[PDB]
Amino acid sequence: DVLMTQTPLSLPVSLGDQASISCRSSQSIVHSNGNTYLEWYLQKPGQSPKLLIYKVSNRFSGVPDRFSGSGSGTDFTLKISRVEAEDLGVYYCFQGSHVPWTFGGGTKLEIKRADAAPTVSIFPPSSEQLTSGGASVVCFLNNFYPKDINVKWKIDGSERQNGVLNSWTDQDSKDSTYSMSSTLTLTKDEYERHNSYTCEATHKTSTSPIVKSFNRNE
Amino acid sequence: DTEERLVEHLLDPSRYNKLIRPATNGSELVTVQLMVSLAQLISVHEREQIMTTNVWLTQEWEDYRLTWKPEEFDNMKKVRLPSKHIWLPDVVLYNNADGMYEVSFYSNAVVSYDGSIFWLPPAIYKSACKIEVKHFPFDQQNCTMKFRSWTYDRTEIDLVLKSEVASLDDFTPSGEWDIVALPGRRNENPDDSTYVDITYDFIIRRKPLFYTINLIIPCVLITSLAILVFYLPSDCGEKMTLCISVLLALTVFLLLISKIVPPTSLDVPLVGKYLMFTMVLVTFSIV
Amino acid sequence: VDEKNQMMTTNVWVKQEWHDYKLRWDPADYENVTSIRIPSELIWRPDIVLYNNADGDFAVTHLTKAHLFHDGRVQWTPPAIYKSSCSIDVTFFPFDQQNCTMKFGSWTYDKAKIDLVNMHSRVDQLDFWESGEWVIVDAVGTYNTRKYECCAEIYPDITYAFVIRRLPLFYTINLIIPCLLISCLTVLVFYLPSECGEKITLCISVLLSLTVFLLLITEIIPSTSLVIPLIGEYLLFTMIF
Amino acid sequence: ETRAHAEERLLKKLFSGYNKWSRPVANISDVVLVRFGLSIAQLIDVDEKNQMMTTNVWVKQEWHDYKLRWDPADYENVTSIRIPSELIWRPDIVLYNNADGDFAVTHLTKAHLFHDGRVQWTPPAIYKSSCSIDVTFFPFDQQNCTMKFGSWTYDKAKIDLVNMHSRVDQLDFWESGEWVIVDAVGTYNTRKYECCAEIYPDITYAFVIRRLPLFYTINLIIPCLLISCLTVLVFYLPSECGEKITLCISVLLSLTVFLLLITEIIPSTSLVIPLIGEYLLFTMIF
Amino acid sequence: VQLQQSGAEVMKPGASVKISCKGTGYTFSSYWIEWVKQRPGHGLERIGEILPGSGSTNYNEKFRGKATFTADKSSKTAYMQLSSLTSEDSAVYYCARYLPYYYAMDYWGQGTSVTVSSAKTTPPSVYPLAPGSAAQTNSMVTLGCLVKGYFPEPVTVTWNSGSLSSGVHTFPAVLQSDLYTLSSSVTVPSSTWPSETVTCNVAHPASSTKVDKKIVPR
Ligand SMILES: *[C@@H]1O[C@H](CO)[C@@H](O[C@@H]2O[C@H](CO)[C@@H](O[C@@H]3O[C@H](CO)[C@@H](O)[C@H](O)[C@@H]3O)[C@H](O)[C@H]2NC(C)=O)[C@H](O)[C@H]1NC(C)=O
Ligand SMILES: *[C@@H]1O[C@H](CO)[C@@H](O)[C@H](O)[C@H]1NC(C)=O
Ligand SMILES: *[C@@H]1O[C@H](CO)[C@@H](O)[C@H](O)[C@H]1NC(C)=O
Ligand SMILES: CN1CCC[C@H]1c1cccnc1
Ligand SMILES: CN1CCC[C@H]1c1cccnc1
Ligand code: NA
Repeated sequence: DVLMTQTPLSLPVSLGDQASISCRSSQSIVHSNGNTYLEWYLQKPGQSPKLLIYKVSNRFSGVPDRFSGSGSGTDFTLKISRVEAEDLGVYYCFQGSHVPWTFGGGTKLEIKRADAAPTVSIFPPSSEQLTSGGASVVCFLNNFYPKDINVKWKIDGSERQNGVLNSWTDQDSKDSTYSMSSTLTLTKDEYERHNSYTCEATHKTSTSPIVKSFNRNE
Repeated sequence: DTEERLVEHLLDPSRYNKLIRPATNGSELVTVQLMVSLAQLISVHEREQIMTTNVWLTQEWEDYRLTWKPEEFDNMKKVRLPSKHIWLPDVVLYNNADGMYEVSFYSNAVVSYDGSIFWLPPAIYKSACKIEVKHFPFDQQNCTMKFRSWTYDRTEIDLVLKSEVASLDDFTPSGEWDIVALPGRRNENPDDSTYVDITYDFIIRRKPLFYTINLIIPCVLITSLAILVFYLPSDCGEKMTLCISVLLALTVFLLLISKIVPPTSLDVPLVGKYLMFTMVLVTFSIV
Repeated sequence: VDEKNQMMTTNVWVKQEWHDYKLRWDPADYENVTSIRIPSELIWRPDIVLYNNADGDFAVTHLTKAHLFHDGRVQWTPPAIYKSSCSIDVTFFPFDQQNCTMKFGSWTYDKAKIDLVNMHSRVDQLDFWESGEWVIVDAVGTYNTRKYECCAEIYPDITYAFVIRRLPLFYTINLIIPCLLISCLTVLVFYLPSECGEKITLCISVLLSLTVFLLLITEIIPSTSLVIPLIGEYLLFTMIF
Repeated sequence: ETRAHAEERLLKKLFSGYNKWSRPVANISDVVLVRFGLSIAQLIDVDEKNQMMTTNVWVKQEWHDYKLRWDPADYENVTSIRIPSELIWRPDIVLYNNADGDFAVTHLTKAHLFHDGRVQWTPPAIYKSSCSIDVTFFPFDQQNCTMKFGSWTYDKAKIDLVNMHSRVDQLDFWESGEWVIVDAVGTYNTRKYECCAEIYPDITYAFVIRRLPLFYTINLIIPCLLISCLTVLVFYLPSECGEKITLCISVLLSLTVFLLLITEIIPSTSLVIPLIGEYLLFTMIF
Repeated sequence: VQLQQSGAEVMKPGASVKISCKGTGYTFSSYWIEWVKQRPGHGLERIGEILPGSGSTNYNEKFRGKATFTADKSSKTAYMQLSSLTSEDSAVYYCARYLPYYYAMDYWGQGTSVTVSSAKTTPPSVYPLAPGSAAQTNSMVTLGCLVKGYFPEPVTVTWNSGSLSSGVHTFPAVLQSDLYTLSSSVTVPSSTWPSETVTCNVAHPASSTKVDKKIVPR
């Protein structure tokens, strides 16, 4: 199978900028006829893939002219002239030389702007969960950029890694920021034996880790 | 009963003619929609560059002098007619060998009251296509077949494809050969401004295991005996028989593989090239 | 039955029986005549075509004469030479059974106009000629209906399945027994002592003889890469060893 | 008022009392002209063993008469109409070099008529001519094949052939892969046979072609040229091993097999001997 | 042209699943149909293609013996028998039309989500997220509405009829032990929360569960 390598993995570029993405093959994928059959695919989050370029020296009927693609016998490059809000998504390669056919690795592409200050807030368990007998501490991290950030949990000064659930969403459109939630799930019997629970966030835009702690017995 | 009177009303030699084609409003072109249907690729005589196929070609065209009032005739919709009597736009291969050009059966045609005609005779075609025999047998064959009216140019008729791909609803697995895709395209020479034609391309793949087992295993098997003769000690006095026998077997396989490949001097088969190389090696061995 | 081309060349009498209201008369008015013989070119003739042709005739082309009875009945019996294409299953070569089909049907008419009703459940063999190579196990007729992309109506057809067998004596006396016999020399070389100094000659002779038999059997079997013939497997196995 | 009605009326008018077998000429003394040409669809085969060239040829024949004329302004501006050639006269152009093949074209396609009386006809055909195959420089060979077209029962006093193009057209050529056409030349000639006192015209088409040597030079001559380098090798082998006669017999039988093999492919002609055959017989003698 | 697929499917591990592909508006039995596998994490991999005219099939060397296609000519439908299923193949499956060496891949399906986990049915949950007890009152405050133990996807956790839509955060689903746990957050000014009645609502169509719970301060 002719493996495919896409570079880079993620290339954040601002609106109006030119972006170039390289797509290399493990072997030569030129057919004996003299035409290299490769496809470019565009997928948007929550939709099926779309088409922009087939038979790289050619262009699809329905795609604007801002897209361009070319390359040598093996090295291939997809180029965009001006990035719009619609071109957000992930790109893909598809070769058409040897059987079986194969895809690429997936090239992530979003927009880029200035940094942001992370807004951290910790939530202790509620009364209804204490009625059930659970303990879930949720630590929200919203409106930050870039994704370079780490969340650390401390219990009475002790680092905790069991029961940590880390999720994060994609780049929002109206503000161009990131979000990340960290949930720590414990039993009610363990909540009554410890004193200090701490959510710490380490981000590039902060020289000191943002500390958010709360005490049970106050 | 009424069918007979309908036929006698339509097929009047004094009223209807066959040799002239229909056209109105200053010699307007008559669109002829044709599409092909592959029954089964029955053989590929690769030595003679001939591909034998069973084809159902469907043809539709509008014709105005054949209409009739459907209300009077018991509200009939469609009528069958012979092909030898109503006009028909000739469509036949060009790259056809064997001399055979036209279809074989000359079927009956369906005629509606509007005037449209829908006619499909089945036939057997022997097309001629070049054999790009390099990666024998792991190869692909690109066979071309062209349709066009040998009698009319782009001044009275105009061919238009119905669908982009040939249909395979009545296909059976051909056995040895396996198809990949059946694209079709209408060519148009702007320099001639009269030349029109429809070209279907068949990209065919060979299932390799038969030839593999029959030829590749014996060939590499016996040619593994190349570097083998020298580990034999010279004192016994048996190198000559073994080496001459290997050379003879390689010559035999060379002649065979040259007999099976079509004599296309445009390129040399890869297997034959490797076998010639190892033949030179084994004669250097004998000397 | 050419298996390398997968083509069955057969000679068949076709019997077609029907009747219409137009060709009737009264026998009591014409000196008691019942049947007359006339060339089929002048009367109506339903088109019966076979779909499994390969380099042959679609329609019966001899146009013999036909019988008319007084009541409007019509009988037609043309001979024909057909060339069908059936998937030859060569695994138990030569002890083989062949299952070959022929599909007849009307062409420009649906079931709502023409209906095919097989007179006999089996194929008649009263005037059959014994080939000497092939004996007929059975010849089954089946009525079916299908539907093509052209049209809305359904179309009738009759499928005949010939299941036949090959008389093995010729091949089992000329092809398999010589190679099975020379296969009794692949192990014999080891028992031969080295000082005589002719062992390599025996090995070469056996190997080239097996190669010749394989190159000869690759002709009579088809070029069907769905399965491998058993004898080819045996020969290649012995060649490897 | 439709075009079909006008064309039907015209075809009814100009076929009222027309005879086919009447040689259409203004006067008996006057002659007709037949502009002639060919086109090659594909070079089907050159069987040098049987000395037969099978070709696929479009035949272009151009002439004119006086009886099949009309006026374009009387039939809604019609100028060209197409009709089956079987219903009109047709100068029988046959080839004299046939060998078990069709003398004339058998498809009998339709032909074009113009209002002035001009007529054009272009039937396809499959011809089987006979070539004086000269195999000396095998395989590096040039073949000179001839075809000879002409009328059959018409003398030059009535029909006079005139070549349209001095060369054979190749616009619809199909690359066979075994033979390339070096050139094709036409020549007008006149003969005088023994039947008759009149002279008969004819058109001789000569094809000079070459054989692509790449194939046979890698499957027939390289193995024999290789094994011929052993007849001198047996002498250097010492006698005490005891296999020199084995090598000699192997060489001789292999050369005999290659010689017998090549006598299948080259024609059984006694005019000249193939060079490769001479070399192989020489090597067998030695 | 138009493509159709099957609905959502769930099954216990080890069993078999057959999904359908419907095609209309073109010559269904004329060219290839290939399917694309997309794991919810990353990547695009194929499973194989078939020619609904013949039985000509091929498979990628990684998924041999894992899937077996089947096509029907009378009914324009392509099926796929699935082998012994493991919890590593729970992803989304696609379908698309294709034709090699020429114009190809101009339409897609709509997507088929298949999920495999040892579960039968679990109703979605209510557990509010109250702020901390020891916290500095700022100008704004973030909210929290936590949902635990529900199956299967999807669920709709919104605020009061969209009254508070600016600044919401809906995360992807992440397992804890065997079920799904999500939460929603939004930033509201602190000058309005002690006054305005706000209640998060949870909608689960697969279980017909419409439950809301008012969040009150401590
Ligand atoms: C099988 O052989 C046929 C005929 O040779 C191949 O068709 C040829 O394909 C090439 C490449 O696609 C065509 O060239 C293209 O022409 C268009 C129109 O001028 C141009 O816009 C493109 O940039 C490109 O040059 C060529 O026209 C075409 N030959 C024709 C239609 O007569 C076909 O590609 C072969 N199949 C395979 C798998 O190679
Ligand atoms: C031969 O093939 C036909 C058609 O499929 C089948 O119905 C019949 O069973 C076969 N005959 C035998 C003996 O299997
Ligand atoms: C071929 O033969 C013709 C007829 O004799 C002759 O005129 C012509 O010169 C020959 N061609 C060549 C290249 O000699
Ligand atoms: C029913 N026939 C079988 C295959 C073609 C089809 C057909 C349809 C209309 C007119 N003639 C033939
Ligand atoms: C003049 N023709 C050319 C060769 C034969 C000759 C001929 C003789 C008698 C009748 N027709 C033709
Ligand atoms: Na010998």
